[PDB]
Formats: sequence, structure tokens, C-alpha cells
Amino acid sequence: IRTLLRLVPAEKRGAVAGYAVLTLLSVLLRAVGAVLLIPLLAALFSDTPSDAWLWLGWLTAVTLAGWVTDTNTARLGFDLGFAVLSRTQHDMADRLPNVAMSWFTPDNTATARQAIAATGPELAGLVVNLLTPLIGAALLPAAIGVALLFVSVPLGLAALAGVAVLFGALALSGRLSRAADKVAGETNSAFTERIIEFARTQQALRAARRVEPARSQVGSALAAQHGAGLRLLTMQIPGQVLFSLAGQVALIGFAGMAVWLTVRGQLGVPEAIALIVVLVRYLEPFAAIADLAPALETTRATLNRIQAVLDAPTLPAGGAAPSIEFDDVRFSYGDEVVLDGVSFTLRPGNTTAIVGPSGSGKTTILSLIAGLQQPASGRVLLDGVDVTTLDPEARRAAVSVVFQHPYLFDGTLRDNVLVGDPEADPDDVTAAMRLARVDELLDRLPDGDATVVGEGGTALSGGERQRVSIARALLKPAPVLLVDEATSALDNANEAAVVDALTADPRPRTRVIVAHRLASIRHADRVLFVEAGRVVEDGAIDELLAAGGRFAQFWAQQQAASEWAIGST
Amino acid sequence: AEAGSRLLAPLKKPLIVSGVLQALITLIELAPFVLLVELARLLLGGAEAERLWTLGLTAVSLIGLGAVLAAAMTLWLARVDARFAHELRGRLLTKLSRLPLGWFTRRGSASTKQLVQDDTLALAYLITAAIPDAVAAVVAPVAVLVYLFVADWRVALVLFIPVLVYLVLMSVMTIQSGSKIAQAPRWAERMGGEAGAFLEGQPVIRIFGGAAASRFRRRLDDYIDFLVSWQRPFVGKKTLMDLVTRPATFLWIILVAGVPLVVTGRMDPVNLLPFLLLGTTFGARLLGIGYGLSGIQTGMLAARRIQTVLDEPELVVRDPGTVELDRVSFEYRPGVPVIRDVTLTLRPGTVTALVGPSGSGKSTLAALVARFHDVTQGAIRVDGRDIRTLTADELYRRVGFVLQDAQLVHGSVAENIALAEPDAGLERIRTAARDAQIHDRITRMPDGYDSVLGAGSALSGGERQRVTIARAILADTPVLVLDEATAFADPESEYLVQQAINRLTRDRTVLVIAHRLHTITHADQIVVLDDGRIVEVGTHDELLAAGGRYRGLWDSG
Ligand SMILES: Nc1ncnc2c1ncn2[C@@H]1O[C@H](COP(=O)(O)OP(=O)(O)O)[C@@H](O)[C@H]1O
Ligand SMILES: Nc1ncnc2c1ncn2[C@@H]1O[C@H](COP(=O)(O)OP(=O)(O)O)[C@@H](O)[C@H]1O
Repeated sequence: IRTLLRLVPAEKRGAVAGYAVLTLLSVLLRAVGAVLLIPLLAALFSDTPSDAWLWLGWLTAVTLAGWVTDTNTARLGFDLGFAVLSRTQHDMADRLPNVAMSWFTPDNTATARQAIAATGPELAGLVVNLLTPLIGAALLPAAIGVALLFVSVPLGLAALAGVAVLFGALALSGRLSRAADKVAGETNSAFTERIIEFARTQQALRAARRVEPARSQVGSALAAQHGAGLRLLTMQIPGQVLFSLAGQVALIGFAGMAVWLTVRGQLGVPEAIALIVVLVRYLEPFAAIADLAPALETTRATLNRIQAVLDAPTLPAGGAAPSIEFDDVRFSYGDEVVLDGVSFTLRPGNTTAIVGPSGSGKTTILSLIAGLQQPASGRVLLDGVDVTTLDPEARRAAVSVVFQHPYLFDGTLRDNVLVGDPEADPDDVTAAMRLARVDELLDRLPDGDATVVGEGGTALSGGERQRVSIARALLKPAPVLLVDEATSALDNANEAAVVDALTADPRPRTRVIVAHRLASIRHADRVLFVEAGRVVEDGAIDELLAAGGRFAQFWAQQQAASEWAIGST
Repeated sequence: AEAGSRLLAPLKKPLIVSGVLQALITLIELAPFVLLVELARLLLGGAEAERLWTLGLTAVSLIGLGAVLAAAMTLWLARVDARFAHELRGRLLTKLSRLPLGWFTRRGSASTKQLVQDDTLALAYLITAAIPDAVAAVVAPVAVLVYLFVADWRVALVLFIPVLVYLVLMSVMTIQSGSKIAQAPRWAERMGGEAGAFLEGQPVIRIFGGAAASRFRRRLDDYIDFLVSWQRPFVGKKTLMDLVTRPATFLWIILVAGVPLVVTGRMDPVNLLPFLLLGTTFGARLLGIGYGLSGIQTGMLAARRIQTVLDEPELVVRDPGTVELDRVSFEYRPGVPVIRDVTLTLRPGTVTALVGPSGSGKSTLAALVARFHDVTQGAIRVDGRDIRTLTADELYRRVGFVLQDAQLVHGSVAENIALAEPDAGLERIRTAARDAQIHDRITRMPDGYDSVLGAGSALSGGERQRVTIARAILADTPVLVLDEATAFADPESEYLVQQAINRLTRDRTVLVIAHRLHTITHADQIVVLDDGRIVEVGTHDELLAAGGRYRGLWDSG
């Protein structure tokens, strides 16, 4: 397996060699211990049992050497387990900040969360709980088979050839057992999907007075499907029964072979009984592996998660208001294209609004500029410099963003705002707090900006959280500011804070805003109307309204939408 | 505890028979090891080849008999599970049509998919796999232990020497860190949350970074330090606790205890043979009981959840669009008021509005009128009838509603508009759609009115909302319960949704969950709520003249 070897740090590539050679030494000592039953038992069942003392002396000497190598491999197992835990978690935590934001789909995020959180106690005990029993049980039937060659060549060939048959039975049993679980899971999911739809649309059905016809329809469908699916059952042996049957048949086959030799005179009776015991020592590891099928299945899953995270794609890498240029930009979330040949130049030092219907590609533009994502085709440039070719520190300092979601984290409110630039002076924080209109919120909080705003701290409303986020973006000294409007419906002060951020900031920098309502774009210098991933209209506020284009119609709808009253016009 | 056993009440007789068959099958699976001991006793006694043949035939027939029983049990146990699971899905289906309609918007509870798909599958593994696997895991060590004690009681006792050393070291290792075993699940839960936060707050860490970037890293290092400090001191205990149970250790104890007995004449050497065959792996058999009983626990938790859902309360039935609320109070959780002493009269044809801060209980009071929950105290009356006395056919024919997160059923658009009244013709449906400002996009679809809809569709939030508003218009309910958040759910489609709601609201009693006070100026009756209690009631201008909490809210706008 290649993923597990990749987890090994460079420090422990030596200790893995010691672990491997001592694991082989352990398997050889167990095999010699099992084959030492051939003379020990053959003398125990003989006319003179007293000849068994010598082979018990060698057996216990092999046993003590077995314990010494077994504790050393366990010690190296615990050391490798902790080293693998620290190595993978730290390398996995260092990987993700460099990963492109396209990778973080909900399913990919689920694996990354699983790989980080649920792999703690498992990786620490991976090698001791799984590899050492797995490797010892896998190599021991072949070790005993090879060792019996020195007792009898055809015997060792027969016992060694039986390893291939019995491992084949394990593989076939694994295939049948997993296919059965696949069918059992899928059939149940086919039965219950109608029930999930019935529970999903319950408000629609109940309010529409159709709940009972819909309930009967689903009940009839379930009844017919079960009646058809119950008759398809047939008397199948499961996977585990197949393997246990293969073990017993091997047991009776070897015992019958030993007795047949005894009747032919080719073996003595004590030696035949001893071979019967040793050929039970040989079959026993196959049962030991079958007990590791659940543990091996889970470990294969989590290592697949860790492989997925560690194989995530990473972005490449190399104070006046820069100009933002778009040239033939195309970007897609896999196959779903969101931008189709978009091209524009944001004039340096000016505020450009971005507007359009729901969906579209408005938010994707700001994520491209800030370096969260790299374009699939075309280029995004800052003063003629490609964003991808920028150094990591330069790109971090280049752009400031106000996100759709505030993304507040556990900490004090001032700590939530100081992350923009910790080197800023207290007066800079006060000024950024004033423009963001968070000083009004400090009057509500008991401790002011020192109050905790985390999950276990204070429950800030949507508008207040956005005003904290605006405080982040204004504080940062980046030569570019990006805005993505999202406010609580009632909080008009949030719109006032956004207006102040666009206008009241004395810092010289290019500004971009994705907007939803007219209160912010009214102060903008120009507007880009984006629909279906393309700029269907472009111009200034006066230019666009004079033209009476799509933006004018959008302007009319929103202005009307800001004036209605229920029970009247 | 009884909730799990109460669901599996009808499966008492099949599960008992399944356990008995698995006990029988495991004994038949251990029988070949007994026959090898008889075979050795035959060989040492110089038995003729005829007796060796019969023993060989007996062993082969038992292998065939065990295979046949295990196949026959699997088929019969699958049929039992398939019949019980079908019964259960029928019961879950009927319960989902009787639960209170607010049960589908729960907080802090398992999803419907987990309760229906995952838990019903966990029951299927419980009945068919976990119980027979647990019965085998308990009967195999017990059958082995009894046989090895019958063979010889002296070498059987020294099989417990590694067992006592395991339990003693397990007990020493457990008390020595008993606090940490209790902390460890909570560390995992904390890290699951922090991993979610780190993955959620990724863009901030990209562009801002700073304390946010190293917060997760430092807490990850604390967790790894906790695991290492917790488990590293138990290397010595855990290694010694593992070597004692190994087959190599059992074999040495068996032979060092049996060879002195055999050599000195205190034992028949064939009485040591049962221990060499079965007793070497005896330690690994006892360690398999725990995994066997774990399967029962995991399945019984799922049986716990399913029976808990089936034990929920339902909507009991007792006994011009005017609505009367009279001394209504409501508890989501016991002893935690959310509505307290609210009284209102939504006069016929008048638009009543609920206003207040977030968490004031305004949304709940609209959910109560539609009967998403039953009021714990007081009453709500519609057209002079308490809503408790009304059936779902009667109540929702009088009290329609369009709340947030509207839904579309699997079917064509024509059924979705005409869901309330399928007998309506396409002319009536088209007028209703044009009334809701959706006819334009419907014709814009390739298939027109025959366009199929369901759990996944290309329509945006505003578009499916206007489809639902078209449904409500064609439902013709004199009373209406409306959530103002449906308007600004799609700001780009805001004006169209407003026109649809404007058309919907006419000659109909209306209840509004208002969030923007500037959309309320012409409502017939404003209601101000904070912490579940009505503060002021009156028209827009009258309350502004009063200058109470409503004017403070308006100034806060
Ligand atoms: N995590 C994601 N995975 C796949 N597609 C996404 C993801 N996030 C956004 N999109 C796509 O982006 C489009 C919306 O563009 P966006 O710039 O977000 O506009 P808006 O700001 O109006 O949402 C959607 O059609 C959606 O398919
Ligand atoms: N999903 C939920 N399930 C159960 N109870 C809830 C849920 N969400 C909120 N609650 C409770 O009901 C109340 C609803 O508050 P309310 O003010 O009506 O909502 P809004 O802030 O949208 O107006 C809250 O105070 C809370 O205690």
C-alpha cells in the first residue's frame, strides 16, 4: 500500500526498517515455534514421553525470543503511530491553506473534516492494532509452509500451495460479502426514497389537502415493491460461510492426507497426530485475518480520506491603487461554467459596482481577484502583473474583501477586527470602527469591543456581524478593497456603514462592490451588469440610465421595491 | 432503555429461533475439532480403517450440515427482516402524515434521512447480522471453554492466567486515567467543531490570516499533545497486556503445563490435544465478545431513535375569515415560555402584522395559527371554531399559508399550481399563474406547463416561491398566514414576488411576520412583540403618535 508509506516521516524511515526486520524475525520465530511441535508432540505421544523435554526447551527459548522481538516491534509501533499522527495532521493542516478554493465542495469538505477530526486516536494505533496483527497473520501460514519443507518437501509444497487456495477464499469471501452489503444498502435506499419525499413535501401536501391520497400512493408503491422484492430472495451462502467452509475443508483434507499416509506406512502415528496439530497452527492465522476485515475496511477508508486531502490541488505562486484587468476570463466549477469570455478594466482609484440577476457570476469575480481561485482560461491582472505569478505575501497584502458571510470566529470583538492588520495602532481601530458603524454596537455590548462574539459568547444579529466584517476590510492597508453586499433586512445602518466604507475611507485604493440595492451603487463611479456569466451591459450611472437599458429597468424595479406597503400600493 | 425493546416486540419469536440456530451452527462448526481428537484416539488405539472412514464421513456430513443450516438461516432470517422492515416503513409512512407539522422544522435533532434511511438500515443489520454475530461470538468461547474443562480441569485453569493478567492490566490502565477516558469524547467533539470552523472560515484565513490561521493549528497541537500524553505512558501496560493473550503465549502455557502432566503419568496425552487445537486461540475468542456485543448496542440505539419518533405526540382532534386569539401561550420545551398572554382578533379582510426584534416569538405566533404546533394554554379560533376541533381538510381549507422555504412536489407545473384543486382546468391554472407573475417563466421553459419539477430544479428561490404563491392563490383560503421574509429571499426577484403577494392578499384575512417596518405603513393592525409578549397594538400612525417601543424600532431601522 502506497498511501500508508507516504505518511512515514523522514525521521522514522530508519525505525520502519527496524520494525520490518523485527516483524519478519517475529514471524520466523513463530513459524519455528509451530514446527517445533512436530518433534515435541511426536515424542509426547510416543512410547517414551520423556524425550519431549528437549523440544520444550527449544520451544520456550523460541518463545522468549518471540516476546523480545514482539515488545520491540510494539514499541516501534507506538513510536511510529504517534509520529505518523503528528506528521499527517501537521502536513494536512499545512496543505489546506494552499489548496484552491474550488476543491472545498460539501462532499470534499466532509472528507477533510473527517480526516482532521476523526483520525486522531486511529492513526496513533494504526500500526499496532492493524499492521502488526495483519502482517504477522499473513506471513505465518507461508512461513510454516516453507519451514515444513525442511521436514518433508512434498509436505511443505502441499502446505505452501494451500496458502494460495486459502487466500483466494479470503479474497472471494471479501468480494461476496461487500457486494451483499452494497445490495442491502442500495435496496433499502430504493425503498425509503419515497418516504423522504413524502416527509419533505409535507407542508405542501398538508396545506393542499392532498396528504392522504399522497400517503396511500406511497403506501401502494412500497407494498408493490416489497411484494416483488421479497420473492426474489434465494438460498445464498454468505461470504463468511464460504470462508469458514473453506477452512474446515482444508482441515479435513490435511487430516485425511495425514491418516492416509499413516495407513500406507509413510508416517508414524505420533508424527501424524503432530502434523494434525501443526496444520491447525497453519490454518489459524487465516481466521485471524478474517477478524481484521472490519478494522482493515475502516482503515482503508480513512487512509483514502487522508490521501484525498493530501492530494488536493494547490494554487501556484511566484502601494498605489492598482488597475484590475480581465482578459477573456473563463472559469468553471468542474463542468459548470460561470464566466464566459468576460473582459473589462477597472479604472484605478475608482469604485466599480457589479450588479445582475440572481445566480449569474457576480461573487465569482471577486473571488478571482482576491486570489481565492485562479481562472481556467484568460487572465486577471493587477497593473499588468498576473495574480498567479505573485509571491504569497504580496498576494495576501494585495486585496481586502468583505464577504457575503461575515465568517466571525471565536474571540473578542476587537480581536475579530484586529486580524486585518495586527500592526495597526489603536486610533486606526477606532477610525475603522467608526466608519463601519460598530461604535453603535459597542454601546450595546457590556464590555465594549472586548466582548466575546463567538459561538459561546454573544449572539450578534446579521447586520452587526456584517459591520464587524466591514471593520476588518477597512482596517487592512491593502491597495484593493472588494465588497459583496449582504445585510439584514431591517438594518439600514449597515447600508450606511457600507456607504461610508466606499466613500469615507481616505485610503487610496481601487474599490469593487457586488451590490443588490440602490443605496450603494448610487455612489459608484461605474457599473458592470453581469447576466448568465457575461457583461450584457456596461457604463456609468448617468450613461446607463440615459440609455434606458437593462440597468435602467433594474433601477426602476428596485426603486419601486423600496416603497411598497401591504394593504396598499 | 425500553424504547428499543418495545420496537422489536413482534420479533421476539423469530429472534429467539435465530439465536438458537446460530448457537447450533457454531457448535457444528466446532465439531470438526472434536472429531480430530477422536481421530487421534482412534489412531493411537490402532483402529481399523473402517472406523477411520466413518469418522471421515461424519466430519464431512457435519460440514455439509453446517453449511446448509447457515444458508437456511440466512434465507429465513432475511425473509423475517424483509417483512418486519416493510411493516416499519408502512408505520413510519403513516406517522409522517400525523406528526405536528412543525415537527419537520425541529432544532437539535436527527434529520429525517437519518431516522428513515440510516436507522432502518441499522435495524436490518441488527436483525440479520448483529444478533446472530453476537450469539456466535458468545456461544463459541463458552462452548470451547466447557469442552476444554471437560478434557482436563488442570490445564484449563492455566488458560485463565493470561486472562487474569489481561483484566488486571486493563483495570490498572483504566483507573490510572479514568478522567481522560471521559474527556476524550469531548475532545473529539470539540475538534469536530473546530475543524468545521477552520473549513468554514477558509477565505478569511487566505486574505487576512493572522490569529485565525494559527488558532486551529495551536488547538490541533493541543489535541495531539493530549493524545500523546494520555497514551504514551501506557506502552508498557498495553504491550504486556497484548503478549499474554497471543496464541504463542497460550501455546507455551498449555505445553509447559501439559508436558509435565503427560511425562509424569498424571495425564492421558490425548487430553492435551483439545487444548492444542482449540485452547491456543482461546484468548482471541474472549476478545471477540466485545465486538459482538457492540453490534447489538449500535443497532439498539437505532431502534431507540425510531421508536422515539413513533412515540411523538400528534395533532389531537377535539369535539368571513375572522380569527380570534385568546390568552394564548406556548412552550417549545417544557417550562420555557416563548409566547405569553397574547390576545388578538384578526378581523375579516384586515391585514394584521407582527413586529418585533429577533427572537421575540413573532414567527411562532404565525406558526400557531396554521397549527404547526398546539398552543399549550389558551385557544385560537377561526370563524368561531377552535382550530383543535378542525380536521386537516377543514382547517387548511380555511387557513392557508405561504411561509418561508416553500416546497415543490414531484410532478408537472400543472399539478403544482393545481395541487390544492387538481380538477381545475388549464385555463384556471393559467389565470392563477398570471396572477402570481410566473406565467412568463413557465412559457419560457421548453416544455411549457408540462415542465417537470421536484426535489431538484433549475428555478431560483424567487421563481419557486411565486409558483407556491400561485398555488395559494388557487387554493382560495379566506384566512392567510404570510411570512414577509419570502419577499426579500430573492432581492433580484423582489418586485415580482411583491406583486404576487399583493395579488394574493385581497379580500382575505392576513397575518404578516414583518421584518422591514417600511412595508407595514398601511396594515390595519400592528402588533409589537418582545420576548413572547404583546407590547402595543394599533395602526401605524396611531402607534407612532404614542411613541412607544414601535417608534424605537422605527428609529432603529
Ligand atoms: N461551491 C460551489 N460548487 C459549485 N458551484 C458553485 C459553488 N459556489 C458557487 N457555485 C456556482 O456559482 C454560480 C453563482 O455565481 P456567484 O458568483 O456565486 O453569483 P451570486 O453571488 O449571485 O451567488 C452558481 O450557478 C453556482 O453553480
Ligand atoms: N428551529 C427551531 N425549533 C424550535 N424552536 C425554535 C427554532 N428556532 C427558534 N426557536 C425558538 O422559537 C423562537 C422563535 O423566535 P422568533 O422571534 O419568532 O423568530 P424570528 O427571530 O425569525 O422572528 C425563538 O425565541 C426560539 O426560542
